[PDB]
Amino acid sequence: INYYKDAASTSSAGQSLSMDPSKFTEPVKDLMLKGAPALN
Amino acid sequence: INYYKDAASTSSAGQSLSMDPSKFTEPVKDLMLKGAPALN
Amino acid sequence: TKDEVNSYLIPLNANRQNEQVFGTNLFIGDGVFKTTLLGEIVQYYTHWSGSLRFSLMYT
Amino acid sequence: GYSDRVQQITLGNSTITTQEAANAVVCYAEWPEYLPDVDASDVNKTSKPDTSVCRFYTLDSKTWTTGSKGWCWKLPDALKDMGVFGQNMFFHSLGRSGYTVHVQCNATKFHSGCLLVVVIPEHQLASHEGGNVSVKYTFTHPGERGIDLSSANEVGGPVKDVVYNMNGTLLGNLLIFPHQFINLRTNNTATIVIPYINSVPIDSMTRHNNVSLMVIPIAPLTVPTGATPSLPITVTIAPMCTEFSGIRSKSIVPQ
Amino acid sequence: GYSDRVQQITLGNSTITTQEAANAVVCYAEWPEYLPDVDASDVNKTSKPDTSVCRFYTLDSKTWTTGSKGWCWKLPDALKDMGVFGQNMFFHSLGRSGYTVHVQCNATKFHSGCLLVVVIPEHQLASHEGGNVSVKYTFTHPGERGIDLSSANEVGGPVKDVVYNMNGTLLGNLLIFPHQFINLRTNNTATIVIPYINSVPIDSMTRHNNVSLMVIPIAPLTVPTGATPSLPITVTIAPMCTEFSGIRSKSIVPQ
Amino acid sequence: PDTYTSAGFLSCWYQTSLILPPETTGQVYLLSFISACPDFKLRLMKDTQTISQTVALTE
Amino acid sequence: TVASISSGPKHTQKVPILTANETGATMPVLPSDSIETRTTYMHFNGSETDVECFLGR
Amino acid sequence: TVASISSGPKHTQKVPILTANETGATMPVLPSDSIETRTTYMHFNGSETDVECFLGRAACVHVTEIQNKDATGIDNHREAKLFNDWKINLSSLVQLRKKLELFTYVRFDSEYTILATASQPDSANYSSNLVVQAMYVPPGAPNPKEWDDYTWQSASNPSVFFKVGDTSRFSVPYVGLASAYNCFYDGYSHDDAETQYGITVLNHMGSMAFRIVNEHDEHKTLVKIRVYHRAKHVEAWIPRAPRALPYTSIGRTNYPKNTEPVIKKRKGDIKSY
Ligand SMILES: Cc1cc(CCCOc2c(Cl)cc(C3=NCCO3)cc2Cl)on1
Repeated sequence: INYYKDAASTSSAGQSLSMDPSKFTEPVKDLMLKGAPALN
Repeated sequence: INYYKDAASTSSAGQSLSMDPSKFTEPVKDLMLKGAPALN
Repeated sequence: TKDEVNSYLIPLNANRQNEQVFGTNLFIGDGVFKTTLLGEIVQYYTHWSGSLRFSLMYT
Repeated sequence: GYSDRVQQITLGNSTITTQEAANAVVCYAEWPEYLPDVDASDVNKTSKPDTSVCRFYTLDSKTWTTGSKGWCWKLPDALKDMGVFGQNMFFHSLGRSGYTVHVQCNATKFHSGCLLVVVIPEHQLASHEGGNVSVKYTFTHPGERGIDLSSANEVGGPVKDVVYNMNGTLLGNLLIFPHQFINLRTNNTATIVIPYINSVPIDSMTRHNNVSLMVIPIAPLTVPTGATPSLPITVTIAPMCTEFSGIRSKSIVPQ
Repeated sequence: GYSDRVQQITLGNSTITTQEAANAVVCYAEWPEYLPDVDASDVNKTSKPDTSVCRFYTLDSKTWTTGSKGWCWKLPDALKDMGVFGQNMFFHSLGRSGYTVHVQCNATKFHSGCLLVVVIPEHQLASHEGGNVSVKYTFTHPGERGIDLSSANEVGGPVKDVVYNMNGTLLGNLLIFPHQFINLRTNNTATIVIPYINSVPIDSMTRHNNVSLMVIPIAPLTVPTGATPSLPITVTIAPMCTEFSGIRSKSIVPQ
Repeated sequence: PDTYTSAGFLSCWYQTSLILPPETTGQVYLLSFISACPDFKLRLMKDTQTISQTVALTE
Repeated sequence: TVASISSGPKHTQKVPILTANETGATMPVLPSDSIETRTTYMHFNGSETDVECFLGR
Repeated sequence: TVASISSGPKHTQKVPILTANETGATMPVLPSDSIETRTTYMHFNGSETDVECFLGRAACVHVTEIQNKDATGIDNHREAKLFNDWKINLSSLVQLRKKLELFTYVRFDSEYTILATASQPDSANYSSNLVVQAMYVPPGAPNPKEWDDYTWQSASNPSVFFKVGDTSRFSVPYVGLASAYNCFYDGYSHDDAETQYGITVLNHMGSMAFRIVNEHDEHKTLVKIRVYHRAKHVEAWIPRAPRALPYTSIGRTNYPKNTEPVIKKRKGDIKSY
């Protein structure tokens, strides 16, 4: 129950439960498959 | 939920969301169209 | 040097060519703008965004 | 017979071929794109010179020697004088751009050495004076020359200490930024595609640089016996999806 | 309440209003348009800076006095230094453009005078020397200053005799070219839209001017009694549908 | 007024020049107005530097 | 809501920027009447300028 | 969810453990690519590492102090701490600072808690009960000159009145100019040759001003204000390398000269355990 009118006044947000490290761990242009050779 | 009986005791009103500047910006008797000459 | 009806009047000179009529920065909360209704209301808020309409009427 | 290894990038009227690449990085897995209306604020129609600005400019070459500490360029600064890209830059109030960065360094199968090529969004430098000394404008706008981390402290300039990234963080952790290594034994180029990254939809190109490109020797250069002890490093960079807006008189900037 | 008389032209980030126009001429009844593929030859994709080059540049003002003979500007020369239009010009090998020309001269209902405003495609000037003396480059590239037909013959310059149009034809017949009069009693501006007219699809912007704009007093200026005896004439011109192609190093031209 | 946040300048020049009819003389004036376009946004209310006081008023 | 619509070159007999202020009106002129604009949205409602809000603290 | 699958002997032409780090990727290698594993489940979600959780607890961001005393003959209230201010900023204290600077841009609503406690360091008959007044002077607002000015009227300025010893709490929407707060800014206000450098030029959101409403009693009372800040509704972009050297200034990245080696030297060889 929100007792207040504005959105800033609500409690903390709830877990992204998004999670996708590939923008950080695999930003390569041509896709690399694990097990296939790195450099062909 | 109002806890009180009288109307003065309720919280602030809620946004007019009315908004019509023409009584102030265009109080002319004969309607002016933008693009048409001001004085004919 | 003292407020006068005359500071509302931008003068124009006949026969000058190429020259400059007036100049101002656009700090709507200060300077020329500051006493205008726009300037005067803007001052009740911290941030502004939007387009301004500046018009000149010739007399 | 496609290898990760050979590549061609054609952009505008200029083409680059590498026969010894190591894939390419696209920052944060996003490719440069123009500014959508839903994200727009300034009401001005923007100018998109296209092929006259989105081509490859090769900056002047550096020389890696056994004593090198590393070099740093800022964008869009490094290009402030390249062809029509630069003119547009000084002439509009606002502009926006992504880039393709291609760093080149070839040697032979007897050399060793490894450079880190990294792009740091919003690289705010530190004053070597400490306290709250600022870093003057000119110092953070070296132009095509870039900053040479093995040059001496100057007054009003930034600190040039490598193991601290010019900001109080350790060299070792720069790997959290989009980056690629050039290991003479593997690699001969590094290519990074940079999407436009800012907290505003479009900004000024002269008062704010939005990425520093940094090339840092990490495993020292080691040449074969009686080889000349140095290799040149060349940086070629191409603006991509550039847009300029708010045209007028032409900025005048310090120094 | 639309009159032939009042008009607004908005082009790029610049707008012109006239409250005393006399219609507008569109050369040969054609409006500027880009270069179609069917007409193309150079294989290069062209650059269309759009709003950064297609805006209104106001050249410096002239002064019509009772002794004036007339002035002449060449295009694209007159604009060789205006903003990004000019940069593009020196930086590409080829370019192409149409223009909107707006000539301004206001007075009062007591003045008299009438100017001819005409656009001449391929206005090859004559040497005042006669014979086969040429007219040097600099002389036919006056820039924003234009040529002042009441200035003196100079060496290597063109002839400036008005009743011969600077080429061996009579002033009276200039009316076969797109033109408009400014008659103080009627008119206060002249506007002509110029489509790109050439025998090749795109050309060099520096070695060849494709139109001369000419403003010539024909009925002498006559001011009311004890009025100052002169009026300024201002020329504002806007490139329209401009395209540049074959970008490179940046032309260096005489003088 | 703030730098980072600054908005530009506004200037005005003779394009050709003012010309007065006979029997007329001197300066003419322009009046200038300012208002906001429908575009405009103002936010984060605060107190105006345009009014202050040193003791409470009385009747 | 659009804050600005897209608008391009104009060469008309219809001039929205010339008016007669003597009439007492403020004609609703916009950026797109005198320069070439691109679409942009308002993203804003004018909530905090409502008179209830202005006098309500 | 499985944390590890079962995997047995391998004799392949397909080697997942050989890679080329020069590419910039961190290949997702697992225990089961190089040893024989058994199934095990995760039993865990990663709840407490969510950025909302990481930045979502109150941190002390500021400690100031004001006193209640007779202002008679004080020529400079501000200077007597008859009332203080704090040109708002979250770079002051470094505990919360390091956490925030793990990201480049950050966007969130703030919840402030303000604790005020009183001290009476010299002989008093009693402890008085004071009421504090915290008012946020938005930039371009009349700055309190005195302690009972006309500014304190704060008729358009959000202000809160609470008792010393007690706590005040509220929340503020994200009042950033841009789409997010810039944790770092490699630019200037304008193209000047002497203009400052950093964010200290970007983060100019006025200051908060405190004061004691109560007049003065016979003794003097020191009131010390602690402001706590909790981010709610957090959004963070572009991770960066953590801060290694100590901080010297609000808003610049500068570290102190002749600082000490931050990497611990081995007591022994590279070979040492
Ligand atoms: C980063 C960052 C975040 C902030 C906070 C902005 C200022 O927020 C406040 C506002 Cl809008 C109001 C009040 C306040 N109103 C009544 C009492 O306090 C206090 C603060 Cl810190 O500043 N830098």
